[PDB]
Amino acid sequence: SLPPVNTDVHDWVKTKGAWDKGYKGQGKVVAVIATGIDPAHQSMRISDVSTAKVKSKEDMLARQKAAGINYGSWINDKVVFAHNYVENSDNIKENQDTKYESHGMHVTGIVAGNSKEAAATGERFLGIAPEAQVMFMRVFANDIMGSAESLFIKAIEDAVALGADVINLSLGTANGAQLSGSKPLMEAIEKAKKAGVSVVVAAGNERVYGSDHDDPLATNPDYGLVGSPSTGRTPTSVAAINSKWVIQRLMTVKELENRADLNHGKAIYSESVDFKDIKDSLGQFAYVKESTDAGIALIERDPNKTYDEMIALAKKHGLGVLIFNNKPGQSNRSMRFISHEFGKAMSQLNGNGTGSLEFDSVVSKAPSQKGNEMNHFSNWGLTSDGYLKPDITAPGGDIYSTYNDNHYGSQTGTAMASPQIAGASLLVKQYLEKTQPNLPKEKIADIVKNLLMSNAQIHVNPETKTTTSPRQQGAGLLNIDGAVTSGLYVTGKDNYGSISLGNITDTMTFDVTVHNLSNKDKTLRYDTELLTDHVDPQKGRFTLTSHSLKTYQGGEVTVPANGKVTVRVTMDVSQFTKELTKQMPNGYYLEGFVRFRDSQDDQLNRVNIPFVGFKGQFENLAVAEESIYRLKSQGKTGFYFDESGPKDDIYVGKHFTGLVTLGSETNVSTKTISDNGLHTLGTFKNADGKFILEKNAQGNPVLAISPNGDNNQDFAAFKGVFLRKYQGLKASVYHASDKEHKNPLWVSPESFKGDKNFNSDIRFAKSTTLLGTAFSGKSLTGAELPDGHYHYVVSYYPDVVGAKRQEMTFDMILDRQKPVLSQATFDPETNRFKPEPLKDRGLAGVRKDSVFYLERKDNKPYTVTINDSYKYVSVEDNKTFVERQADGSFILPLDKAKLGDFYYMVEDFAGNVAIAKLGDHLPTPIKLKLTDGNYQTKETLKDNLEMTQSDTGLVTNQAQLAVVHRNQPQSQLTKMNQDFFISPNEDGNKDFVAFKNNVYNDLTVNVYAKDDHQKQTPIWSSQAGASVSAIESTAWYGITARGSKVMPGDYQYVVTEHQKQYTISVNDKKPMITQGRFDTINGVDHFTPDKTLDSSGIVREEVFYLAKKNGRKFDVTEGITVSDNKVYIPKNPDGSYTISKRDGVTLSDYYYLVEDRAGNVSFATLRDLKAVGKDKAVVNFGLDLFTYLVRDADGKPIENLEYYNNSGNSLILPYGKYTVELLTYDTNAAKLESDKIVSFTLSADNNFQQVTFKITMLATSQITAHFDHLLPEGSRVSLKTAQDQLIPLEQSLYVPKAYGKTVQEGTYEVVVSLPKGYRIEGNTKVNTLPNEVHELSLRLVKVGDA
Ligand SMILES: [Ca+2]
Ligand SMILES: [Ca+2]
Ligand SMILES: [Ca+2]
Repeated sequence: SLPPVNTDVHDWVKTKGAWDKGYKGQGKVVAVIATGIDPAHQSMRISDVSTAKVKSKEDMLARQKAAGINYGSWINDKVVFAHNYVENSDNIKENQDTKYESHGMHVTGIVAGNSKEAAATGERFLGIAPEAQVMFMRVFANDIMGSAESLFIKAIEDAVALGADVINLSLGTANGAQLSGSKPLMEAIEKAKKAGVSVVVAAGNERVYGSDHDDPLATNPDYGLVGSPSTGRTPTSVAAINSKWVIQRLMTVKELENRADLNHGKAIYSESVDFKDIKDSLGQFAYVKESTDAGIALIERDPNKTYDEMIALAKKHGLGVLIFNNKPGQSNRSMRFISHEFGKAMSQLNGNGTGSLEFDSVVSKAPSQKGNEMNHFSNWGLTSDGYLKPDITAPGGDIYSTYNDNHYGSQTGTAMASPQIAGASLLVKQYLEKTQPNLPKEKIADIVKNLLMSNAQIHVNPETKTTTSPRQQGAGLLNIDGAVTSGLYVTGKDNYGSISLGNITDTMTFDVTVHNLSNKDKTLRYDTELLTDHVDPQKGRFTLTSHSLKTYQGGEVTVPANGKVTVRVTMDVSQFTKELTKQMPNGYYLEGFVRFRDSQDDQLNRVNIPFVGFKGQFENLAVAEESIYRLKSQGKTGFYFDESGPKDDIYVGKHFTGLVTLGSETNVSTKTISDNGLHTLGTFKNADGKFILEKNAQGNPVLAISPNGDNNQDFAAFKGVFLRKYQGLKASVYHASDKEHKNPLWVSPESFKGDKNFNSDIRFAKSTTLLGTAFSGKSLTGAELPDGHYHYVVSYYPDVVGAKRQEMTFDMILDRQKPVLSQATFDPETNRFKPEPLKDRGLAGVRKDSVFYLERKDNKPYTVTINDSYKYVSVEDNKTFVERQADGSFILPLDKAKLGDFYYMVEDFAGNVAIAKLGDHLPTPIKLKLTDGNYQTKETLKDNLEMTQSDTGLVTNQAQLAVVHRNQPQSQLTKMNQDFFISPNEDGNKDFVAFKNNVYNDLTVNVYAKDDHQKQTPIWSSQAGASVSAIESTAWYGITARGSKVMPGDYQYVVTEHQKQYTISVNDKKPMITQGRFDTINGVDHFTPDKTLDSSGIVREEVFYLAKKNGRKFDVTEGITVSDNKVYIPKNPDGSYTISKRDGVTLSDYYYLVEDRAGNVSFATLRDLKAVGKDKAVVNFGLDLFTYLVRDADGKPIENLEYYNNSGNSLILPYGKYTVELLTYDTNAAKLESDKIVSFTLSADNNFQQVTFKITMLATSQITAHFDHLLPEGSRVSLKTAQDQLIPLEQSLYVPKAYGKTVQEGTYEVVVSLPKGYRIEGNTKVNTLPNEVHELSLRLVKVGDA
């Protein structure tokens, strides 16, 4: 009578086994944290509310009051609680086939669907736990805060507090660590486990390292991408397998209805990125078979001719393009007029004649072409710190579940596999509460997981016929019946359902424990299967399939009733070492399963445990791919490097480990107003515009910089292809002579951490540039390091405790000296210009010499290029080069230009350019003197000041900041006799403080913080040779000696029997523009801005409109300067500005500009300020060094939010008393210092309120205690906090002598308690630094009583 239950998944995962025992999920609650839900769906129902946890709306209201939750609502007997956490509302339904799509709804159907009504297959669809209640937390990623981790934490805490049994979380970041995830998220998950809550999370959908590019290289075995928080020990990580059955629109051939091997005449068909089958049919067609692709079309796929040329041929001959595969048994290809592909076997019988064809509109069941195969995108292990994740597998590919408005659809992902496990966890919890009632809250989540893992069914790849890797499937495929029928689970030393062995040498030895929850003894027979990765011998890449090595018999073991037994598994793996070390030279995985079964019958008591070890040193595998310079000299190739283009082309957008720098062209006719962007260090532009890694006379490349301020090769920064997650990355400089790298001359002020360049899709980068590692040729004290041979060293660590520090050394030259131009000969007979043989002044060496003249185009020797897309202006010399002859001479074309109009240019490998204009020394070869015309030089700031007695002597820069154009505006020097405030942002306006009929000697400029009254320690000081003539030597740009920007605040700038002290405030906070007022007098509009110490004071106001010219809001004029098309409006005597109508100017074209005392500029559209009514007020909320709720005078939250000047943190409100409550903020990166609740009153007198939440920023560090020898049995290592708390440290998995943790920045002490007879020698104290790794080397010293 009632429709049949679809069992496509249920027969596979064995759900009936628990359902028959009475475990359907009644009395349980599942919290689904997802995108959206339709709580009205026919599936969202329970059979009996008498046995349910939340019996009514009143029961939930009581739960809310007791939990302190004054939001969210009960919806029905199934959806007992819902809230939208992003928007803070009860708008829980999404997307209000694509029309009804809802990820969250799909997910909810899988765990707890309970439809009474039949879907399109004629079957009703049920979830794993159909009688369970649902809690729905609507949380998702948004532009304002991408992670939304803080909202997911609050949702987790709510679910636990309101009474959930299981939580299904889709949140995730690839390559998760087990022991170093975010502190508030890991704490929230740990409080859930303590409450008896199972936390179920998808593994992710990124496959392995390089999945969007190619298979990983056999030399790079750390390719795991399993995501965080699933990589946490507490959550259950879920991998996905493809369903054996698919429900979709198929293709029917009624004559082939008698073929049960061909799904009774129904076929699966595929299309490319563009779908055009709608234009062909909806819901009969005669087809015709073709044998040749030469002169509906039924055709066999051709390996020679493309899909395009097969389709085109069918159009020319006459209906449709039904392409059938040439490979038997193969799934349909992605093909990338109407066309579609389908199976070979299906068309071997379609091919036999001519007849019927019909594309069905309604979905139908079909066996999957890729069924019982691990999903291609399912995330593999290991964990970034080397633990075995994921934990288990469940069907996630082609899952048919609930969509909006009683609809249904198919979706693929670990996100569909996750609710299978969430549902199963509800049934196992219900089973343990009945059968093990004394098992406490705090222990139940670990046992639910252990039963599901041990009773899981081990997958065998149906193609290779080999056991799927534990790193891909985990413990195996979900078996619900086994987890509720057997009373058995398997554990290792750690008390977990899987074993992570650490490093392997010649032997694998581990202890396996079987637990019996039943009243009778069980005799099990066991064997262990050993596997490794299969490598393609032709490509030297991992195939991501396994190789079975050996099966070891273990014999029989008896597991006592209500008890446990422990066995030892020993395996000598040395016999395989030679063969496998050849294939995988940097080490390889040794993994598999210990399989237990009943000694009497094969079918009963099938329980198992996955294990994984690494043969080698997992902790010391390369973090960064070898440099492009080193790869090129060995003839090797990088994983992501594009080898196309000319020989040795290293275009900077390519993906490699190397050094980058900024280029700036040298012009001869005008000044350079723009740089050329970044380029690869050691590469130079050829005649075709391509950057080539050029060689010196010795055939080696040269890495050299010229830090002289001309913006051409001034610095060198690290760029890397990261193979593994890294931490504590920094750059350091040494003398080339300092081979041991003992005396650092300069260290990057900051340290870095980040992800491996996994490149799962186009959004994930294949390489990372770290501009923070830039070396500009200055020491730690900011002194100029002299020209010479240095070593630029990039050091970093893997995310594995005990790993050795890794480093990449680059030989680098500092050379600030232009090459030598002296003499040349010129032969009037042949026009031969012969310069003196090439010589460089410095160590870099001359790379190229050239000759050019200036081509006059449009009566100018230069070209002004206007890039409207970036609103940028470029100016370039029209350089026309003369060919260099084999003997190094040049034949000057005198018809093109006169002898005196030729330039001779010499450039070194460091970026130093010498240019001589032939003709500066002009009135058979005639001798000709050459000198550089100083064309390449550091720009100099306009100094047209005269210092009078009244002046303080303090100088600064001034520049008009742009609204439209992106060119660096003209800046000039100005006096600072008032408003001693600076904005160190290098925009040309008040960026620094400097000192200018007198004479000064021993000039000494020093800067000290506010409280340094005794002048004890300067933060910055001037460099040896400071003069009143050169303002650069005394200019302080709001930085430390190490080059870091000083924090906002006041400072002592003191010039030195004379000592001139001056207090300078630093602030780059943009001014906050208020709405002002608008009035219409005699038809003409009027704008009256609001009248305004602390650097927020306004020094100048502007009102203007941007007059559009030549399709742009900016103009370029020949001095060459770039300007905005600003038409100014004068201030009226009362204080207003007349916004008089102009023939083509609107209010959105008008602006109000303000400059503060610090030189920070803000501007706003007049139409934006006008959006606030004459009666309304504005409030702004911010953090100073998130989600908020505003309530009216009554206490009712505000509705119909009105946003001011395009800010989601600025609200337009009527007058009245209000309250603001800070609800969430990232507790991981920030700490709140002020009140969460703020009262503010908006009125006519106070029509603009600023409300700030004072926050302190948080940083992390890594501490590792590394010992001499292994610590004796009984030793405890912990870290002592400044607040007297002890953090227990555990022996690292890969480095047993090391103990470490990722901690918040602060002071710590390594505490060690040893048995009698030992002492620890060495420092235990550490003052940790941001993103830094602190290694503590300690000695275990034997001791005796005196
Ligand atoms: Ca330079
Ligand atoms: Ca040089
Ligand atoms: Ca500035």
